[PDB]
Amino acid sequence: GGDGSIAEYFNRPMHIHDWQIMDSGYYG
Repeated sequence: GGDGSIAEYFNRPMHIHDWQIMDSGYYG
């Protein structure tokens, strides 16, 4: 993800590139 309210990591490991950017990484 990048823009939304549900974090992409919610049921996933930190495979996302956003994993150090808490300003980012969501979906809806």
